[PDB]
Amino acid sequence: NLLLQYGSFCTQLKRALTGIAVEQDKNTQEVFAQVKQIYKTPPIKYFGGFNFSQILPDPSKPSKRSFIEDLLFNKVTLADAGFIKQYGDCLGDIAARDLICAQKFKGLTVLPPLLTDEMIAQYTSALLAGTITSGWTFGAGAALQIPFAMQMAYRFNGIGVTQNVLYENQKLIANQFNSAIGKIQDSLSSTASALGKLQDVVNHNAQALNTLVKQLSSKFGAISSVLNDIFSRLDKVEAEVQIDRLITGRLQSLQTYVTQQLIRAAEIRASANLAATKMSECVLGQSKRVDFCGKGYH
Amino acid sequence: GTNTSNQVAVLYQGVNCTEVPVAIHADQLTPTWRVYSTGSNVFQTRAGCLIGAEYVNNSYECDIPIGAGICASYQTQTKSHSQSIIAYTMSLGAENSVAYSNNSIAIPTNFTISVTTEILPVSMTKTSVDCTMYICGDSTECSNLLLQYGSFCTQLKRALTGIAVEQDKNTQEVFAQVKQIYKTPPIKYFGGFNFSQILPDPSKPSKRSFIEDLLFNKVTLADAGFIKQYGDCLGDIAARDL
Amino acid sequence: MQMAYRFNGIGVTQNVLYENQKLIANQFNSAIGKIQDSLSSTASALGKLQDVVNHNAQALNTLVKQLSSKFGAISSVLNDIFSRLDKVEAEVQIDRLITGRLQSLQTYVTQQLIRAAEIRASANLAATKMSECVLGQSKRVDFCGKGYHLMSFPQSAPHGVVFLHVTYVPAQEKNFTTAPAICHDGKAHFPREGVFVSNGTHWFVTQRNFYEPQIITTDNTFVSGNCDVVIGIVNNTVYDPLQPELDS
Amino acid sequence: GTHWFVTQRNFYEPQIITTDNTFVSGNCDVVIGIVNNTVYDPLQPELDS
Ligand SMILES: *[C@@H]1O[C@H](CO)[C@@H](O[C@@H]2O[C@H](CO)[C@@H](O[C@@H]3O[C@H](CO[C@H]4O[C@H](CO)[C@@H](O)[C@H](O)[C@@H]4O)[C@@H](O)[C@H](O[C@H]4O[C@H](CO)[C@@H](O)[C@H](O)[C@@H]4O)[C@@H]3O)[C@H](O)[C@H]2NC(C)=O)[C@H](O)[C@H]1NC(C)=O
Ligand SMILES: *[C@@H]1O[C@H](CO)[C@@H](O[C@@H]2O[C@H](CO)[C@@H](O[C@@H]3O[C@H](CO)[C@@H](O)[C@H](O[C@H]4O[C@H](CO)[C@@H](O)[C@H](O)[C@@H]4O)[C@@H]3O)[C@H](O)[C@H]2NC(C)=O)[C@H](O)[C@H]1NC(C)=O
Ligand SMILES: *[C@@H]1O[C@H](CO)[C@@H](O[C@@H]2O[C@H](CO)[C@@H](O[C@@H]3O[C@H](CO)[C@@H](O)[C@H](O)[C@@H]3O)[C@H](O)[C@H]2NC(C)=O)[C@H](O)[C@H]1NC(C)=O
Ligand SMILES: *[C@@H]1O[C@H](CO)[C@@H](O[C@@H]2O[C@H](CO)[C@@H](O)[C@H](O)[C@H]2NC(C)=O)[C@H](O)[C@H]1NC(C)=O
Ligand SMILES: *[C@@H]1O[C@H](CO)[C@@H](O)[C@H](O)[C@H]1NC(C)=O
Ligand SMILES: *[C@@H]1O[C@H](CO)[C@@H](O)[C@H](O)[C@H]1NC(C)=O
Ligand SMILES: *[C@@H]1O[C@H](CO)[C@@H](O)[C@H](O)[C@H]1NC(C)=O
Ligand SMILES: *[C@@H]1O[C@H](CO)[C@@H](O)[C@H](O)[C@H]1NC(C)=O
Ligand SMILES: *[C@@H]1O[C@H](CO)[C@@H](O)[C@H](O)[C@H]1NC(C)=O
Ligand SMILES: *[C@@H]1O[C@H](CO)[C@@H](O)[C@H](O)[C@H]1NC(C)=O
Ligand SMILES: *[C@@H]1O[C@H](CO)[C@@H](O)[C@H](O)[C@H]1NC(C)=O
Ligand SMILES: *[C@@H]1O[C@H](CO)[C@@H](O)[C@H](O)[C@H]1NC(C)=O
Repeated sequence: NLLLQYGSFCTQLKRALTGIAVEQDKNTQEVFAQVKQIYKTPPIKYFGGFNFSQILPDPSKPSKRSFIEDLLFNKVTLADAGFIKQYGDCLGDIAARDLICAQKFKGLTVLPPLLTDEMIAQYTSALLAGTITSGWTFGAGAALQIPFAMQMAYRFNGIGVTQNVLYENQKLIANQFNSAIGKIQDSLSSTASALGKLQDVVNHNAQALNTLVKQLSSKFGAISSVLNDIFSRLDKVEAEVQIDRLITGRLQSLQTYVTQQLIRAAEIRASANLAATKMSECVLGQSKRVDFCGKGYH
Repeated sequence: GTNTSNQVAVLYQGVNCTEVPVAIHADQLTPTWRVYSTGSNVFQTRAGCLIGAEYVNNSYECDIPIGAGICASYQTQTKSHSQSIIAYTMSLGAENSVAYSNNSIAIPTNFTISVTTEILPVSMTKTSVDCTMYICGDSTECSNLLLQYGSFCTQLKRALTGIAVEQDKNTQEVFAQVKQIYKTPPIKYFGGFNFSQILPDPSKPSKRSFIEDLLFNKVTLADAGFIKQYGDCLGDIAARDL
Repeated sequence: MQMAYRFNGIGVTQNVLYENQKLIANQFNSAIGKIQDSLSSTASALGKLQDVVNHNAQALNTLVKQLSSKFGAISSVLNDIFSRLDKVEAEVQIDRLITGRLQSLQTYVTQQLIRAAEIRASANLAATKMSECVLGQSKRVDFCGKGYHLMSFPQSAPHGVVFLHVTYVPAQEKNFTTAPAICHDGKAHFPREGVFVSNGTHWFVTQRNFYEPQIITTDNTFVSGNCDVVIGIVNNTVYDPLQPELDS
Repeated sequence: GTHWFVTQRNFYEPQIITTDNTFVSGNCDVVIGIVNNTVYDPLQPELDS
């Protein structure tokens, strides 16, 4: 009843966070959902001597992710952070704080994403199958099948090297590609700090919520941070002026959290637009821009 | 939409569907609330319990995004006729398989010309705030107290002025890329191509094209009162404009 | 001639335009008519600009409603605090109102700054699309429409710009048997600006984006050595155009 | 150091300098740093056969 005198602050904070939550799904739809049809790889995996077994999906896993995608998911130590269940377990006999149930008890929930990781893996599988079996032709319209050796001849003719270099050195190029994929596997199985960019995205969103939870113990100049103690120990003449400080401080902390989330959402949206550009121009085609996709001639 | 129907599904986030009448204290609630926890048409999504939507094994495009791959839609042809809210797992797209072979290629024998539309915002509305009139509103003692609070109003007006200059800079950067105003020859024949729908029309008072007229009619831009509004605001009218 | 240049930009020979000019003009006019029908029938496609209106009308209305809040004071009407209370108590009650209204106005300014940054990013993208696709022909994939880009036309719009991207999309596919090279007289022959294709028995060389079969000669093929190194090489005859001149 | 060839830029592959891979533009006076070498003609021994 005291909070109703303030009014439309809570509604616009809810609208801002709802806009951010819709924008995350929009970013994930923009980056991955670029292909119209879910292509699948042929059952025979002889692509001109090139070995794609470590990036193509693995049917042995329950979730159809590749080997390198499994390493990438294992290196990021993402916590629970909601996204599944997280109620009833808090009512259950864990008998611990758990750092997530306290936010759920305090009105701070975490919504799950619209696209699950199986569906993102199916998008990446479709993009990989289209790139392998059709080159850039599936980005401009219907997919046109082409052998991978002549696709590599197209890729060499793009960068200014005649295609006779490829057909005289095809086995050596295939061996170098397989060695580079093996070096990627050796790089991802030892250094867990390579994926620090995504770990910062996890850590900032955990840390801001922990700060917002821990800010409720502050008094903001009042006699107590406990809400019921001011009501019980004082009458209505000065309890309202003591709890107005608490309401002002908590509302200002909520506004600070929403402002920082808006700035971080703008930064994440810029990075997602860059990722969508790199998917459109380098996966679905060949890029002539210098240092846009890897050092050297792309 | 309430223009269509009043039927509503309810999502309890994170809650087990058996714990739904425990999570909300539905004994104390009205019987109109009790039909949205009764156990009749209840599904458990990864986000929690969804009550009032019928799960369908088909897959469609996402109409109303619930979450975790689950979407919902108001379907007309559900059951015998009986329009109702259905829930499903959203469909990624049509399934395809490229016929790869080591000596087979596919070459097009024809083409088509596609003209598509891309829409981009450029500038927004330039606003200005009188801080003394907003805070006090014709109160002299309030202004005398507000003078003690420092230079907040000056930096707020500075920020709004910077935004208002930036909008004009955005419009100048986007549209004024050419130094000379070229015009077409009076004979509008270009290789058999037709540009009569994008070239300017001198019949209109504002020399815009047909498609530009459609784009200006489609967006319901408010007049925003930057053209001589106060003569209207003086006159007492029954419909107070915003 | 301009559209022939735009076809040579995307890797199609220019005569493909000159033998099919009327069909391309008819397809362009039909697509322009379909754009007019799509804009006259559906209004939600302009929604990206409509929110630009709405966010500048929803916020200000919100800024009106914050004058109804008391912020812990006895009244939201400012003159009643002066006319009902003594001066010290009036200043105590009006400090809360001044602080609350100042905080609400600062919140509005911060939201306007963030929205202005987003609009500036969109305007920079629109200026890039005006520079690269209207004033030239872009080779970037999916930057200006799906397919191989030919032209773009700008149109103004309320608080924004609308690009009509004219692009080329291949339509009617056909299977062919192919080979990387043809080893004739012990010499491997590679195509210059085409691919080797076959229809059962005869081998031709085509451009990649359009089916135009041609007789494989020495003008459109080059020799890089013996056929042992190449994998998938086949045997055929490469015609010499200078050979009938050797008979005379 | 002995003979002159023409290659592609991004990979070493020497070829005999003929009229098929070179083009003619003007005289020898204006270009700075020009050298002397014999440009082979393939059609001349074929016509004399
Ligand atoms: C590459 O692709 C382009 C387009 O993608 C093709 O160009 C079209 O080709 C078709 C068929 O060759 C043409 O269609 C023909 O159009 C004639 C005139 O159509 C006008 O008039 C009729 C009424 O009479 C209208 O309904 C119509 O909308 C047009 O306004 C028709 O008279 C033809 O009909 C005859 O054939 C059909 C079967 O196709 C029979 O059913 C009929 O009874 C009749 O005998 C026919 O429909 C079309 O005009 C071409 N242009 C365009 C812009 O679409 C290229 O042919 C293609 N190239 C290759 C090599 O495949
Ligand atoms: C390039 O495209 C333009 C636009 O399609 C085309 O110009 C002509 O545009 C007008 C409208 O801008 C089209 O409409 C007709 O205009 C004539 C003018 O004499 C009228 O007589 C027509 O009226 C008939 O149809 C009405 C439909 O409601 C009836 O109510 C009426 O009684 C008449 O029956 C009609 O309004 C006109 O069709 C086009 N012209 C053509 C040939 O399509 C221009 O010609 C195109 N240029 C090229 C090179 O393709
Ligand atoms: C070019 O050649 C390829 C391979 O020869 C053709 O692809 C194959 O086309 C056939 C006939 O359409 C497909 O068979 C059908 O498949 C569908 C979907 O599974 C099935 O429902 C039908 O009952 C029928 O069996 C076949 O799947 C397809 N792919 C393969 C790998 O064989 C292609 O159509 C040819 N294209 C042209 C333009 O000639
Ligand atoms: C492609 O690479 C994978 C490994 O990246 C190869 O799989 C290995 O095959 C050897 C065969 O002697 C086994 O000993 C390994 O245990 C396999 N490793 C894994 C991870 O499965 C595969 O053989 C390669 N394919 C080709 C065609 O060379
Ligand atoms: C609650 O839901 C989870 C799935 O989200 C399920 O694993 C669990 O068994 C459910 N608990 C009960 C008591 O039904
Ligand atoms: C969907 O499929 C499952 C398993 O086949 C079945 O139990 C369920 O009744 C089906 N639901 C509908 C609406 O068909
Ligand atoms: C090409 O594919 C066919 C079909 O599987 C196979 O028999 C043949 O051995 C392949 N060619 C090479 C060089 O592997
Ligand atoms: C070009 O030729 C067409 C007829 O082919 C004629 O109508 C037109 O007036 C000529 N001039 C121009 C500038 O289009
Ligand atoms: C302001 O005065 C000008 C001068 O005649 C007039 O044209 C205009 O309509 C007036 N505006 C209003 C709102 O009365
Ligand atoms: C292949 O196409 C050429 C070009 O017209 C034709 O002369 C030849 O007969 C065709 N071969 C077969 C087997 O159809
Ligand atoms: C092509 O000709 C050579 C030389 O006669 C022969 O050795 C070879 O088997 C032939 N066939 C091929 C390369 O398919
Ligand atoms: C090339 O030959 C001409 C004519 O014999 C001579 O004048 C010139 O000096 C020569 N240049 C070089 C670099 O040998």
